[PDB]
Amino acid sequence: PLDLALKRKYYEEVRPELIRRFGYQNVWEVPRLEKVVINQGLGEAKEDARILEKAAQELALITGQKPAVTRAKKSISNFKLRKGMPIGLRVTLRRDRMWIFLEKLLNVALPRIRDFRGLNPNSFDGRGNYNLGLREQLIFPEITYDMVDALRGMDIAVVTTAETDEEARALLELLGFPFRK
RNA sequence: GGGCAGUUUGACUGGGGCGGUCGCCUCCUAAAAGGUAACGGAGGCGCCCAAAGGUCCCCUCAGGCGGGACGGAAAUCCGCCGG
Ligand SMILES: [Mg+2]
Ligand SMILES: [Mg+2]
Ligand SMILES: [Mg+2]
Ligand SMILES: [Mg+2]
Ligand SMILES: [Mg+2]
Ligand SMILES: [Mg+2]
Ligand SMILES: [Mg+2]
Ligand SMILES: [Mg+2]
Ligand SMILES: [Mg+2]
Ligand SMILES: [Mg+2]
Ligand SMILES: [Mg+2]
Ligand SMILES: [Mg+2]
Repeated sequence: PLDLALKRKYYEEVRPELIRRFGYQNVWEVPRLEKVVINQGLGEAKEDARILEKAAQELALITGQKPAVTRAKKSISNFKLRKGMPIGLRVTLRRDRMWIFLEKLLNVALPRIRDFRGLNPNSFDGRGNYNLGLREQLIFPEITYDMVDALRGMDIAVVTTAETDEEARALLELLGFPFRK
């Protein structure tokens, strides 16, 4: 389904707002979202491979995309890990399904958070990408109450043709991100 | 069944005994071919794998810095440098 608000938001709204703000010279040099990665630090489900399926299928309806995993390379002896075996969920979303995830983020995910305050502005990686943490993934639409067996956490990532955080800062505000000033 | 009989009871070894060692692999000693000794200096082997093998295809690390709900000295993830 190639169409949505954020599909056009970036275009008939953000496209020229940037050309004014920074003034490019070519249609491509303009900062674009193009890669949303979603991650999970599930060292917890080290034991239960069952709870592995839940964070995965939940991820399915929230990310609107099939989920994937990744076991470690040199695993922490101390915290119950050793070699190739463990677990760390990961699911890169691109094209349009990326958008349809984002629309749920700044218009549903954020507005109903336990005392959400604003996306920490320091979260820019010096270059043009963003990373931010969430505790409850039940703030997502499809997730019902009597269904979650535990508060599994995770953290999202969004890659941008941005070359500096200023340029990224502007490009996320313009698409619609509730920054903590 | 030492009453009795025949015998056995290793070598190296700055004397012999005691100690240590005894075959195989790696490095040094070794003097830029090879090979070289010492009771010279140091470490391993007496296995393991049906996937840890064949071939086809695909991808490429460790680490350093920056960023990320548990966790950051080191899980998993995005980025950039990284032969
Ligand atoms: Mg030119
Ligand atoms: Mg005789
Ligand atoms: Mg003798
Ligand atoms: Mg002697
Ligand atoms: Mg002896
Ligand atoms: Mg030599
Ligand atoms: Mg020689
Ligand atoms: Mg010869
Ligand atoms: Mg000779
Ligand atoms: Mg394997
Ligand atoms: Mg293997
Ligand atoms: Mg760090």
